[PDB]
Amino acid sequence: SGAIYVGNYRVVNRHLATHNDWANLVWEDSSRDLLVSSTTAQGCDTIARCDCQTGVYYCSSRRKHYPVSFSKPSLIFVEASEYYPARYQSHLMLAVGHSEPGDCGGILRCQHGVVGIVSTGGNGLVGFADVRDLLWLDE
Ligand SMILES: NC(=O)[C@H]1CCCN(C(=O)C(F)(F)c2cnsc2Cl)C1
Ligand SMILES: [Zn+2]
Repeated sequence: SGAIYVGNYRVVNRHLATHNDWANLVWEDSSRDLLVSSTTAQGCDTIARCDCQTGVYYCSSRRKHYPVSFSKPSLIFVEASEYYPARYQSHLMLAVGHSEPGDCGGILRCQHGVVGIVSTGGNGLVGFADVRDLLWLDE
């Protein structure tokens, strides 16, 4: 679990969105596993606007943060799950690091701010849904 709170927006994994997120929907994209909903309170998270390929992510299944080197956002084949059929997920960044299903939503950050959230994993890999291209989160 986990979300990004920036301005009047809440960014979560689309497969973990609640009834309230869908009732306050701003934008969603199944191909990216992202959903954004509106909030009444102001969020103070900062979104990175950079091309960093290193950062630190939070791993809830270890209660620890880990440093990572990750690939540029790209289209990656993801196996079928109870939430989606087998498909290419876009804007996904892979890295070597521990992750379990409940780790989805953990933030990846670089020195410039929030880069994305955990969205896939397995066998010593961790994949992050990028949010740096969503310029409207601030403007
Ligand atoms: N973005 C997706 O399609 C997710 C949906 C939930 C299931 N997906 C996963 O990768 C996983 F949860 F099974 C997993 C396994 N080990 S670490 C993680 Cl994260 C794909
Ligand atoms: Zn950066």
